[PDB]
Amino acid sequence: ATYNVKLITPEGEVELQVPDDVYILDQAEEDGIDLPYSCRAGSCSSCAGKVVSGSVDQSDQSYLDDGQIADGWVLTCHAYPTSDVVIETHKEEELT
Amino acid sequence: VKRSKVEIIKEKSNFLRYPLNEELVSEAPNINESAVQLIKFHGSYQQTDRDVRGQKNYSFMLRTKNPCGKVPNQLYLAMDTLADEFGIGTLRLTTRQTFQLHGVLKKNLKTVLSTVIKNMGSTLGACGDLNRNVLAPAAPYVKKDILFAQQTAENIAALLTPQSGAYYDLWVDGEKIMSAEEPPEVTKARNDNSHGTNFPDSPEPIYGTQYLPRKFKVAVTAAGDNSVDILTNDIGVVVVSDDAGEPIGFNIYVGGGMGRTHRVETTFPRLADPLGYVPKEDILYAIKAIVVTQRENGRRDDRKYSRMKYMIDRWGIDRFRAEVEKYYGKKFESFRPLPEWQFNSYLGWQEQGDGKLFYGVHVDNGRVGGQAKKTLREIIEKYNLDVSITPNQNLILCGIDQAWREPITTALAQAGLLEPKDVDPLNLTAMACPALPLCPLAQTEAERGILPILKRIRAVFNKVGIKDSESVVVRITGCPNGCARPYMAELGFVGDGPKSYQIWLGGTPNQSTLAESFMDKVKLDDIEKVLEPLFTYWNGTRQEGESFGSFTNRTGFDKLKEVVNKW
Amino acid sequence: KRSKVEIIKEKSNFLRYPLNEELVSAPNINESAVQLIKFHGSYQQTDRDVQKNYSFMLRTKNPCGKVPNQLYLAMDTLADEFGIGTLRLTTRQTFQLHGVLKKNLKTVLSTVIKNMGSTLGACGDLNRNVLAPAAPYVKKDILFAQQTAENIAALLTPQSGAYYDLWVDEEPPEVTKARNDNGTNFPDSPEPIYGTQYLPRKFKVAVTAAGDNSVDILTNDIGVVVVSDDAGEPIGFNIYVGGGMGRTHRVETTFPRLADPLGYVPKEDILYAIKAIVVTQRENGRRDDRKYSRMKYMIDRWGIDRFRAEVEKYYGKKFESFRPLPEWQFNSYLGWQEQGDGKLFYGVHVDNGRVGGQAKKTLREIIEKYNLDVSITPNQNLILCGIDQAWREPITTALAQAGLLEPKDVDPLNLTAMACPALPLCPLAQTEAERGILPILKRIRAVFNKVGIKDSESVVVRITGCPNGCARPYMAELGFVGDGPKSYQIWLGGTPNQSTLAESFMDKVKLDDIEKVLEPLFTYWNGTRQEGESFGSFTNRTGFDKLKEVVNKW
Ligand code: SRM
Ligand code: SRM
Ligand code: SF4
Ligand code: SF4
Ligand code: FES
Ligand SMILES: [Cl-]
Ligand SMILES: [Cl-]
Ligand SMILES: [Mg+2]
Ligand SMILES: [Mg+2]
Repeated sequence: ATYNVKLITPEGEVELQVPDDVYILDQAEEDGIDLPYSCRAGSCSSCAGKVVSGSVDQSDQSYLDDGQIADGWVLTCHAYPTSDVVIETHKEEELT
Repeated sequence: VKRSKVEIIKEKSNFLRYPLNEELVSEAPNINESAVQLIKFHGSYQQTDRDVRGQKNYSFMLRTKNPCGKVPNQLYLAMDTLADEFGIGTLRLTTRQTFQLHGVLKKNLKTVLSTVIKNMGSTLGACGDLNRNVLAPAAPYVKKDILFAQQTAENIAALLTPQSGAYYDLWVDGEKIMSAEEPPEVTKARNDNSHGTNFPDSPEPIYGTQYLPRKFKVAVTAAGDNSVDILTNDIGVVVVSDDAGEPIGFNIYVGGGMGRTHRVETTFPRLADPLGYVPKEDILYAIKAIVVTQRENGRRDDRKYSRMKYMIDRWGIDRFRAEVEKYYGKKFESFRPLPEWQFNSYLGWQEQGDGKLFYGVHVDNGRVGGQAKKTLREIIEKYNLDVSITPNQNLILCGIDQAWREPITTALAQAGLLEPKDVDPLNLTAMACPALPLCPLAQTEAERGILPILKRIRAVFNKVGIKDSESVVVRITGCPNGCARPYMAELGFVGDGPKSYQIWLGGTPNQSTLAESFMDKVKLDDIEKVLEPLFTYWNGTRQEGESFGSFTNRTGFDKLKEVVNKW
Repeated sequence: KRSKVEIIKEKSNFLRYPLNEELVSAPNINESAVQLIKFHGSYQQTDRDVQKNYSFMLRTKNPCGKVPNQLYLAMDTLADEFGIGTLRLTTRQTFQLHGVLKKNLKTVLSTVIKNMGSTLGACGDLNRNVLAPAAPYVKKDILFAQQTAENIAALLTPQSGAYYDLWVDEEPPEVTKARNDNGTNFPDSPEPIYGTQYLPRKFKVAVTAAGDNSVDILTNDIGVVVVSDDAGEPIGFNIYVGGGMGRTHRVETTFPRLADPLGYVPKEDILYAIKAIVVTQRENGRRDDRKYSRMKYMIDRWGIDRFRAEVEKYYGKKFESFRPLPEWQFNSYLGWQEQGDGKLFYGVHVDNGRVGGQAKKTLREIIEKYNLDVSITPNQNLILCGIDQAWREPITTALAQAGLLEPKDVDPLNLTAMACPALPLCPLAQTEAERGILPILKRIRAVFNKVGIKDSESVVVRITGCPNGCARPYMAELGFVGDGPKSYQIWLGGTPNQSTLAESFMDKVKLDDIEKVLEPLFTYWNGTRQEGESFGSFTNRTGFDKLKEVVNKW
């Protein structure tokens, strides 16, 4: 399954076909979109995003607790899409 | 089109001053992104402590520049005091023969760096898009090709030192120095535009306003001595000598690097290629020519592909050599035959060759703290020793009078420091990077997890029936950047998840061979499931004295995976 | 310094061990066996759509593309019995049969061998299928090209009986004689020319008659061209050496290359000259890094003159000067044609050579009911040979009913297009080729219609899934060469003739963005081409610099 992943970035809205077994950041990269990251293994907040709609599987992450997950936060480096999903990126500083 | 954010930052900075200068003195505990990128060039890194879950706690790591790993007595004393006074109580010896000092608060940063500069030290260029610390043989041998390797490394460091004066302007308000005059041959080589290398009118004759596309790493050694892990560097320089031991020239390798990134197969570790030979008088000209070739041609669009290794992978060694030869102004000669590489730890009690001794202090992970630290400083201060850091994160106590051997040996043993004979051989050749809690790139533990792993390796050896004098090179990193050069290990663990490693095999005791990735996402808890069959099969079928590394390359991953899956 | 494959060949006892044991163990075989089984014409594959499901592809040897009736029938049945229900015609006039389970492999190969066929040397570090004009013309130079190709195939067939030992438990005397003469030989070995180590890599030869470039000659290690004589009587051969398509992304020391004119030899000399060329590659030519092993690199390094002098040592005399040849024309041999002896032949257009589901059934029914021999073309098509004039109508009727169309009813884009199999079974593929080409051709047709280009106009389109170049994309007017999961490098500058090397125009063009490149390119072609000028000739005359300006301005 490949899903439509909408990324709302400060430079503009970009649309990508991310397969279900590919991390969101890893496809962005393949398509030459510049997204933030550092650890790339789900244990920090550099790549943090907010799910506007649709859903992701991010069980591989370990930084965000559940209140934050319920609040729609997502770590783009360690998230596979599970539907067409719309994600605001570059949202780290909305925390730390 | 196509230039990275870091390029624009360098461009706007007026040779690495702005806006670092104003950010340094703002009230906040951190500094802005531009300043974060710039402060690297002055040898400091803003970090945050990832053990503290709820909130960014900022601090600054500081890294020194110590060509050959040489550390003057005055500097050791100052760094030792700074670590306790303004840091977290430790000094960290590195795989490039440097110190790092973690945990400095922004408000104390200028005090710390100034103290370094006033105490025969520097942090200039310890990070940034420039020449990193230049490696040389750490041992204070009086042997000619060793001394000449060391001098050459120093000259190269000086050649490739930033000239803008920005450093002194920020940290020391511009003063001083005192320091040695730089050797005139270095100045001459640096100046010298007879082949179009330079920006004649610039405060940076070699680096220009943009500096390099990325960090750049050089290692110098004498034929046979691979303590420096030469094949890993942008440039490897090897002193060649005649039959009598008199240096005549240098062989040169180009285009190594460890750095890669998981699931980006266009990134990879690479071994440097033999480039050719130059007469000794030519060295700085050849080196500058190599650096200028990277300066002009390395990728500045995407930093992942900026290292010289990619340019050489893409161009091939022959086209690269011809390009370097434009800036060198003449032809490289053919690369001369070299003896086989040998690793040397330089540990234990040894002779300099002039009547004085040296003692190589084994330090796990280069982490010098609590007591070991106190005792080392007492020895170094009492006997006024210069010291030297090794590329295996160890410390050499240099210039020891023979009369002092016993009291030093007593003081070290009392502090719980050990002679090589009392260390597990796995520890002696093991390395790990700092990783967590202060590395922002770490995906798991390295330094904080390696010692328990080594003991579990020892327990696998014992179970299998392998003798306790046997060993394998183990190197662990918390991510695939490869700071402990894991891709050269006989057994490399490379973090790929919060509690998992990618296992790499095929390095050799010599570091003459590139490992390959054997398995991904091996959970910390499962390590024995892989290692036991591997080492059983090594014990069962190795040839006499055959290393685990050579055994791996002879037997092949296909047969090793079969053995691991059957288990 | 020698590659892992050299050591494998060395330890194998002329390609038997450990293949022999592995064959009879698990659904797969070990790395050594994987390398060795190639020399016997089979490849272990896994299905990348799926989680390692192993199977074996097999590839035949058919000099000139000629296929006896008995073999066609056996292959057709084997495909359904033990394969995936398809036969794959290839760009070297060969069959491939995909999806065979290891436990059936010996049954399949044994059946091929017992049915006037062979897979020996279809892969491996040795002489690959020898190309020749596929059409069963009775014309002298065509027949002689065909005979010569067969002779060369036989000459360069492995002589160790390893093949027959594993799987099953005529030859013109000129060939045996040429093979046995001392350059060149290892007099005391089971392999007089190949030795224990075989070649440094695969080796590819194409033979043709002057003017006919169906075989894409310039692409081969050796290209052989029959020269005649005003009456049409063959007198000798022009030879080219050192072509190849294979390269790797971001490794600029790898590249495609056009074979150089080497010289001319009298007809009686041909097998000696060829063996001399092969031996030169055998002896020189890199065994350290496979990648720089093909003969093209040796010739690039040495230059053609030093290479010629070397070959002349093993030939025992001087090549004569390369004789002038006529221009080069591509010939598809499709449609209804005369053999020249009273009988007809019919060239069946097959998209990508993929013969399956009904087209397959109907082809077999025709071939079986009229007892036809057939021939495979280098454009992945099938020729029905030796047809009686009386059979033309029922054959035409049967083919049309099956959905197999005459050239006039096929989009001209399809008629010259090729794609490699790529995904799901190729382990090197980076993207689709065969499974993505047909929608691409339709999109190209829609760009042509939008721009106002007539539907009889066309361009050679060749697509591969990776840069190895199995559909010879680097000779295309329009080549797409996979460089990412959903992206292609676009190559331009090949000609309808295949006389010209394309160059890389753009990298990483996403599948979705193809029109963004093609529309301005073809608008400018329509707007400024000379009368009847092909897209290829137009590309070379106008130059990349102007074409990029036009693409960017759009
Ligand atoms: C301390 C030291 C490791 C050690 O245990 O001794 C080190 C530690 C870090 N390295 Fe390194 N690297 C150290 C030598 C290496 C080496 C080894 C060598 O140079 O022989 C390598 C592999 C060789 C190479 O450069 O490829 C290495 C490859 C990297 C990379 C990947 C480099 C690349 O070009 O891809 C990064 C990230 C980056 O800069 O992109 C990096 C970045 C880092 C950072 C600064 C993380 C960051 O960018 O913020 C490290 C801080 C950890 C901490 O909290 O202290 N470090 N780093 C290193 C000793 C260095 C010195 O200059 O004094
Ligand atoms: C076997 C493999 C992949 C592998 O190594 O396992 C492959 C390897 C390769 C490889 C990879 C390798 O073997 O190193 C290469 C690159 C070789 C090199 O020297 O760089 C390659 C260049 C070609 C080329 C370019 C000419 C040349 O060799 O440069 C040609 C064309 C030619 O010979 O005119 C070619 C002719 C086929 N090649 Fe090819 N080729 C494959 C298919 C084909 C066929 C079936 C393609 C087709 O659409 O018709 C080919 C038709 C030929 C035959 O029966 O012999 C293919 C299997 C795909 C599959 O799933 O079946 N391959 N194939
Ligand atoms: S290897 Fe990775 S985790 Fe370890 S110090 Fe370097 S960057 Fe950090
Ligand atoms: S060109 Fe590449 S993808 Fe296509 S069949 Fe050949 S190897 Fe596979
Ligand atoms: S970059 Fe650290 S969690 Fe994604
Ligand atoms: Cl570093
Ligand atoms: Cl092939
Ligand atoms: Mg150590
Ligand atoms: Mg076709």
